[PDB]
Amino acid sequence: QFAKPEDAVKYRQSALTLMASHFGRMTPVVKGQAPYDAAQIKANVEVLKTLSALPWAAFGPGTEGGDARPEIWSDAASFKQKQQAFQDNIVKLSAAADAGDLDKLRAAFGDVGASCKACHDAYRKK
Amino acid sequence: QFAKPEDAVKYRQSALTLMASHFGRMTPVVKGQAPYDAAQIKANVEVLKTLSALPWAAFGPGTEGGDARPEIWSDAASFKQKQQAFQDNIVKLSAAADAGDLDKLRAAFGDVGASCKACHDAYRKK
Ligand code: HEC
Ligand code: HEC
Repeated sequence: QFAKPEDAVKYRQSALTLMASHFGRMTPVVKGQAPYDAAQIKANVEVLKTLSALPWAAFGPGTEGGDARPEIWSDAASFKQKQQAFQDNIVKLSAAADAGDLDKLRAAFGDVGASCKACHDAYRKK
Repeated sequence: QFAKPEDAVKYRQSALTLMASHFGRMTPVVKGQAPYDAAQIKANVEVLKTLSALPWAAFGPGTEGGDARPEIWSDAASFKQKQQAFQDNIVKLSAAADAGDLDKLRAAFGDVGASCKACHDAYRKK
């Protein structure tokens, strides 16, 4: 859906910005600094689930640019590992949010965050 | 969820970028220049439905900035008109896509696009 590589870059940066906001806005809740409303978090994690499937299709071959490392493309199966592990941790976060279980939520949130960091460290330019 | 007004600006710009890509990527399909796969479009419109609910919460009071006109805030009921009319046209687009009806899709797509343009003309800075 992208006329030029720059359009893919702009899309994935926006998608990642929006994932990051829907993830990070739960940090006060996980920490107990903001109240836990199970319905609120269930709805937010449903939004995060949708968003977390979006960036990856905008790293199609030849879309080097932005802060993406070239190894995303040359190591395609490994980059796919990291994205798929991140989404299966999103599945676990959805299960926790759907269950309305704050302890399960905290644990799953931490797993997701670790998976963000793992891909970051390997595939985002310094 | 925004520490500073700039964060709300960045969020809504990203959300609008992503809406725009999920809307605009169907233009070749509507025009018949690309094939119509009903399941493909149903799934894409489900993504667009989620995205089209997101920008509005990031124009919270005092978030003047970006290309947003101040009248968004001073005319809150009217800006809410435009966003709500845009979403009820998204509901009609979802119905068309769920029905797998290319004629219904084309008509609903045109209605959505008109609603994008209406808010643009009133509330985006030139
Ligand atoms: C690889 C499988 C990734 C996972 C999982 C996550 N991110 Fe990431 N992110 C990744 C790349 C390769 C890039 C660079 C994209 C580019 O072309 O520039 C990024 C970028 C971000 C950004 C900045 C986006 C921007 O506006 O430029 C943010 C804020 C970000 N990523 C956050 C983030 C979070 C919070 C994640 C888990 C919820 C996460 N990312 C996962 C690669 C990957
Ligand atoms: C008001 C109810 C709007 C509707 C409906 C749509 N858009 Fe819009 N859009 C609106 C504003 C006020 C702004 C400026 C936001 C800011 O603070 O800068 C925008 C911006 C865009 C952008 C640019 C985003 C960016 O990266 O800076 C695009 C590409 C865009 N809008 C497209 C668009 C489309 C395709 C719409 C219908 C599917 C649509 N917008 C609706 C206000 C409103």
